[PDB]
Amino acid sequence: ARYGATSTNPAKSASARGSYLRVSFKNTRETAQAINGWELTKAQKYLEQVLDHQRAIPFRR
Amino acid sequence: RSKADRMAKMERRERNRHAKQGESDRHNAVSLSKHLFSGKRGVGKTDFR
Amino acid sequence: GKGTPSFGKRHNKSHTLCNRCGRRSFHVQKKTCSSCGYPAAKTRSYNWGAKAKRRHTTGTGRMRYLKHVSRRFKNGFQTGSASKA
Amino acid sequence: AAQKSFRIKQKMAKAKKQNRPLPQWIRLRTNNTIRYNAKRRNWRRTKMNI
Amino acid sequence: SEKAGHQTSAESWGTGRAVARIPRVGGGGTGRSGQGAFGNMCRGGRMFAPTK
RNA sequence: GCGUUGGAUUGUUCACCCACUAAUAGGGAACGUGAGCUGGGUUUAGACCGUCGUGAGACAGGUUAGUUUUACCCUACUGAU
RNA sequence: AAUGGAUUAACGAGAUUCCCACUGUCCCUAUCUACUAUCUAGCGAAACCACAGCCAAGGGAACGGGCUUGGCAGAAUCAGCGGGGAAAGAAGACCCUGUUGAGCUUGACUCUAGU
RNA sequence: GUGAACAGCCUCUAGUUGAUAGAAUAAUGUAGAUAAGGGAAGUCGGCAAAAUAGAUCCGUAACUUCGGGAUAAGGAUUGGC
RNA sequence: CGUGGAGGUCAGUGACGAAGCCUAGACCGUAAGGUCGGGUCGAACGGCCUCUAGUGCAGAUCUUGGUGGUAGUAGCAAAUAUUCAAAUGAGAACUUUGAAGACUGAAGUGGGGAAAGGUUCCACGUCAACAGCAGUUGGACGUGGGUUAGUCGAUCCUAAGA
RNA sequence: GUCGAAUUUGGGUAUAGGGGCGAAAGACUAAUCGAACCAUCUAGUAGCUGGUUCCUGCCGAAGUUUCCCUCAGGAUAGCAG
RNA sequence: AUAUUGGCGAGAGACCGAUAGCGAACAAGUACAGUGAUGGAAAGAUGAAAAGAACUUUGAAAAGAGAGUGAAAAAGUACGUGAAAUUGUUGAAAGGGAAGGGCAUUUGAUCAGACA
Repeated sequence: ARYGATSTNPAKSASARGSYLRVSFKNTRETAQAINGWELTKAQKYLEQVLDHQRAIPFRR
Repeated sequence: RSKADRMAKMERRERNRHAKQGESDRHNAVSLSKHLFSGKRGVGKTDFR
Repeated sequence: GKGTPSFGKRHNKSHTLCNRCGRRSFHVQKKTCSSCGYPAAKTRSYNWGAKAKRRHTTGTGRMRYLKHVSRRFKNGFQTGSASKA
Repeated sequence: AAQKSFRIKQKMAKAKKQNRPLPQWIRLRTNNTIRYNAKRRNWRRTKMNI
Repeated sequence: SEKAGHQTSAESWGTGRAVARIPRVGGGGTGRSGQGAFGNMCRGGRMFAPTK
């Protein structure tokens, strides 16, 4: 448990986590802001075009 | 055994975070070495290239 | 020249395992151990070495015989056997 | 060194039998504060000095 | 204790750029070496005015 | 406004010729310009000759040999979205 | 003038001057290749850091990124660059002090093994 | 095998095919080159590069401790059948 | 005014929540600081009259530990060089076989040893960490297997010397 | 540069800190040498540098005298509580 | 009668409470460094009791989500409480070559007391 500051109805919501994942931190932030607030089925088509060099993840910070 | 084989993986985690390559890698590093910091190297024969 | 290429030539031991103390300090060319005074009769110790005696005085070993001396005194160095009262 | 003494070979035997991880049944005992073998030795890492 | 804190063989290094003058524990390999000693502010040192 | 050089002898600027040219004007910018270059000369430790000293050594002095090595940072500037 | 002086064949990674041969050292710059730099996937440090970053003038620990009066001033940034940031390698190799040393010398003082 | 040769280049036995890779081909670099005409005018200074190079025949100066100098210098030549 | 311990007292407070901590919520004092509410937390602790000290930190190129900007940047450019299919697997520029291209070119990137190392040799299993990319592979991790002498050495002899 | 010897090198052994060893540079003696490293005396001494931890109230200075191997400091007088 | 930082057995404290006290509350003169003489750390705390998370579902796997044990998973063998530097996400505000500060008020948010 113990999620971040969330404002939603916990009945109609699922969730997932990953701990201790050996990635880069600065890359996983920018690829998570690029997908935030999107429709989920548009999100999964989006990430499959990132691997094919069609649409790119923007780096903001 | 599944009680005992999971505890060998609980008790391994502290060495893996310090990237110890085993239970026999106990390489203790000096806090400060002498030959980097103790010297005044002026005109003349110097302490390295 | 005097550093990392001259450290490649180091493959001849000066000291080996001692029989009295087992310390790897028995110097070969002198036939004498620099830590435990061997083969002289007196074990090497000095009063400038304060930690040097705390590593090698009594009680650090097993004490195969001294650990029973303070018990045999308290009964009075008695002989014979028990009674079965 | 392939021409070793028996005084030298007698100490490699003790170094081989100390070269083992901790037994899995000592994990389970009462008031076990022993977790990992800490005097464990590798040949690549730490020389044992004869 | 009358010898508490002095069970150490430290020595000053000298006047470089990136180091102070507090006498440092000589030796190597242990991770205690290269640390401060004999000071009242040093970790592992004696206190000021050891009580009698 | 525009233009004021090419060479010859010493680390050398100092000091002075040769020829061309329309003319070979004078200065400043930490006696512009070493984290641009140069180490030629300026300042260690080696060594010789000369003077002085009983001596270690110093020189009125001469000759030769010789280690300081970023830039990826913000600004400036030249370019680019 | 064996504190050694004059001479000289041969030899020298020793010091200096010139002549032929030769050539992008130069007049005067041009071009080609490899590997970098550059862009991407994975991996991913260090020096340094009071606070930080646009200039002119004035005063001023004697030559301002900040003070005072002016000129100005539009987000976010990529590749070059070496003017400045008294950027950085050295509580300075330079010069004075201390009733601080060490090494070396002599009919300095006080002694000492030896003879 | 070439060759005076255990030089250098190429292959058989035996052994590896490991060293972060992809895409582009700006500057400035690092390593290696070629340049018309002139030929040290460059520079503290011919630094660096270029030129000479193996072998056979001819030829070879001052100087000298007679041994050297000497590969002195300078020329003619080099395949295949 | 505040901190650690001491004697006294308030028959002080407390598992119906003591101490600690967080708190652009409130109150008192010029100020050192004191008090209250809310949040978390789980076992002790405060007022006052006095007694004692190892008692108040921003600095000492302070000491030990922890973390930043720099920065997803410098970089990972010596030793001529890799490529196609298949197998295995969740996943292959890197593993195995085959096909092909090259090198060390025998003063080897070959085959044996002395010094030194001490199980690295070999098999089965197997990938969290390590191999500055990767990994199903390994000198890594887990469990085992393995070194056979009248003739080779040591043992014996003497050298400089101890 | 030198490359048949004043050559190069393995193992054995000898010399140990005011000592060794040196075809001589004050060289070398375990990344340390114009006197090795280790521990103790030791918390050596500094007339020199740096730091010194809570608040408010009241009063509030001196760079001058004479003496000192005294001139980056003391003793005395003055000023202050 | 007097001496005692050693040995052996006991009793204590206006002493220290894990950077403190011996170097060592822990497999400490241990790990590790050095040819050698010698040098020498770091590291205590789940709960009353392991009752240490059966089973289901997604995933190659670690794990995730459910479920469940307990007074509590805001205690899950990275475990009592869990501060700061530093960082993520959500909400509010500002931003023409720094930022922060003093006096004064507007605008926004937020909040205590009292009327008898």
